[PDB]
Amino acid sequence: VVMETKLKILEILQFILNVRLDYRISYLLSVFKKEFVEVFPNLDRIGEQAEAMFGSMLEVDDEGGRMFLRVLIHLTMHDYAPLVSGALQLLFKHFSQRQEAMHTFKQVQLLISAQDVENYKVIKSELDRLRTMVEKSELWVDSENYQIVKGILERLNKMCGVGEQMRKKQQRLLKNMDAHKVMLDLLQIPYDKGDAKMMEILRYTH
Amino acid sequence: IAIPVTQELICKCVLDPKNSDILIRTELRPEEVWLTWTDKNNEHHEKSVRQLAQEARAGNAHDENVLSYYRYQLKLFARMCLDRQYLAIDEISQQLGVDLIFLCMADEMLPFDLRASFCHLMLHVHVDRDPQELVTPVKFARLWTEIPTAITIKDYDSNLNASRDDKKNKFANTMEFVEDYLNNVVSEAVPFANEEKNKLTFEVVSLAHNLIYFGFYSFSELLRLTRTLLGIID
Repeated sequence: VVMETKLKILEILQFILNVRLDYRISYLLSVFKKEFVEVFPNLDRIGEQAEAMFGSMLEVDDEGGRMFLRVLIHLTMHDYAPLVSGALQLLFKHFSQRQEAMHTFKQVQLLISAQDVENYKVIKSELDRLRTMVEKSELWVDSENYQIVKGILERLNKMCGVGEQMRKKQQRLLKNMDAHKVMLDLLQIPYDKGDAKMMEILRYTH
Repeated sequence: IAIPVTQELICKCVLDPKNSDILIRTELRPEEVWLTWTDKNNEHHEKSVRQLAQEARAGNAHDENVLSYYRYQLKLFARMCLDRQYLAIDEISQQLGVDLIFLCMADEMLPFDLRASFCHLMLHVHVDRDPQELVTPVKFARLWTEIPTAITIKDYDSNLNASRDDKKNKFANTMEFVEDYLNNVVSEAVPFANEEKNKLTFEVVSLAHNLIYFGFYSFSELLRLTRTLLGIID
């Protein structure tokens, strides 16, 4: 039980670190927007801010990161293999904060155009509806639910768009919207052979 | 891993009203909760859970036996509500609400094992349902308008709250209880000494983990909880 609770705490700490990275990316985006609006309603100032943000308040422990390191080292000595693996991974990732932050920032998407905002909104709505329908799979394994699913699939297919310049942006937005996970989860839905609507929606998803 | 077929069969068989006698019924009355159970004979006995715990500590055999039966019934209910089996989750939720489970959970006079069973039931029944879903801590697509000129911890928490779907939080009391329990545990000289307390600690930490992965906590609350968790570990 001690090992299980320690592993759960390790997972919680990993989630906390991920949230801290998200906050750092948000801080970088805000600084960039402020600089851009001020200069064009500079690089040294934003670079200094980015360097300074890295370690006070965004500290995992009140000891300045020491306590995290001691805890990880102590956990690494336990016999439980999953706990040791988690501790080693956290220790290795603790000293690569700047690299991870820059890697995450390099993949930031803005969606400035109004068309981009509309695409994001419609795609988010369609994905949310599709995921909600997928969750209640048993309700429609064997009604208007099939029509709604088909309409959502057709709307997404239209949203894919045409043209390489637009197709690249659409694919990037879809990848950033976690559509692959929901689509594959739908593909994993249990099915009964001989339901024509079911193979139709499967072909649309494919 | 839950087995849908046998789980559904057992749900149908056990929850049949004709088998309502074999299950102890807990009712909240003015605010204390009373357990009512039918013995092997056609006789009904109702007693307060606090009284049951008191006499079990005293050494009464029947009271301890019925408490153990209730604990195992709670464990069976929690197992029945695994992997989002709604046919039983709805029945348990109607029979056992959030307020009653929280009341049974917070009280310390009750035995630790029963509290752990209640925590497991809460995790498997109410925490994991349709409104709750996994949320990615990091998002790559960010709208230009939504970016604020000045960003702080409070502003980030406000943005997360705006992103949250349900304005009303049904687990705020549960979150406060979890925070208080973890603070008390870290206050202890030996974080993991008592076997009984270890089970309850495991249940509460699992509940906290599942709530965190569901986006119920804010960044400031997570940062505050980080220190307590680290102190718990060492």
